[PDB]
Amino acid sequence: FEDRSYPIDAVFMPVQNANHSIHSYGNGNEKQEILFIEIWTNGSLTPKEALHEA
Amino acid sequence: GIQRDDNGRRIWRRRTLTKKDDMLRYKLQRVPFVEEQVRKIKEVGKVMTMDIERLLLSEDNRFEFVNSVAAEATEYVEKNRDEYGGTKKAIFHVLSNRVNDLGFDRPEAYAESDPYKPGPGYLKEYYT
Repeated sequence: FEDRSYPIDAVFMPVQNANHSIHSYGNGNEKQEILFIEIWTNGSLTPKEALHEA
Repeated sequence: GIQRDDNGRRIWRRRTLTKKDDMLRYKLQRVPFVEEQVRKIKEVGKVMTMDIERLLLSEDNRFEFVNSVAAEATEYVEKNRDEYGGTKKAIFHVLSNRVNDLGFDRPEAYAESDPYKPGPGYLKEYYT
């Protein structure tokens, strides 16, 4: 509250957006599904680095 | 308007906008989060819907367009019977060729597959 300093309402979101999707496959009784993950970052982190950190 | 600067080079006035257009700054901006949307559009085949609408912008009668496309597809099938019916469809090939004839690059007959199929025998189960 001191020294008349103006705050900055920072939003700590290095990952701008993220999504996941599922693809399913199967031939009879045996099934299998695949996970896809999309990562958008603001350059302070690569999507691979974001994946590992998460 | 002719003027040479004593060395054989001709100096001329470049044409410039020299004015303010507010529509330039506000319109040349790109949305950053449409990768999945574009990929899904390509996967489901809406680019072909856009192509079909584009082809009809130059047709006075749409029934004539349909008849001509059907005739061209019939010629395609008669000339090379074995190449169509599976992954390549004659009508899709005709549409892609008519789009390509305008100078717009398209995959042949809009034929695409899934690179993530886990080997032979596995069929994708659609999630309704």
